[PDB]
Amino acid sequence: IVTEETGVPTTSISVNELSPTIINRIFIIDAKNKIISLNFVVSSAIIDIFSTSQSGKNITYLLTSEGV
Amino acid sequence: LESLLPYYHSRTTENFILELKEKNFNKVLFHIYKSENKYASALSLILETKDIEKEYNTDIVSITDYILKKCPPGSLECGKVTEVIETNFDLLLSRIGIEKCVTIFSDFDYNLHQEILE
Repeated sequence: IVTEETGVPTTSISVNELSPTIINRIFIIDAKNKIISLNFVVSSAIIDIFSTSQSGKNITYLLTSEGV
Repeated sequence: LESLLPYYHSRTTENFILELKEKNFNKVLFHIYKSENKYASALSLILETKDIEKEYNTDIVSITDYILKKCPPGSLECGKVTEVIETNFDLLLSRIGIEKCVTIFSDFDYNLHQEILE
């Protein structure tokens, strides 16, 4: 999954200006046992996901705005 | 009603406050009090509002920290803040608790810990 939050507004804090969108946080949830696999940050955004591999193992791919 | 406040800069008299007090909006009052930085009466509104909604249930300990985040160097109008804290010590422990109250009062004033023997 991919998560976009862009800060959080509340009465206690003050919004100085148009805050830049915090870059997407990526989670990999796991079935059976309950655990969180990974949580890191990416550069700009996500365009599309391929996520294929012919071998026994499988790999995923992401494409950002500038392209990584 | 919130959006009219910047346009309503031509009138900010206490008469507008009376109607909001009568109908108990409990949000526009806090928003207005944040502007002039009075911080005294709004502090009462921190515990006066029995209901919770969105203004409460978030940063309950941190709302008290934010309202107490005032007059760093000296007294600077916070004497009435100390007096209203002293006059309402008993019910304050009911809401916040015990372990958090001593931590909050530790960095503010040791003499506020004196009002415990009653």
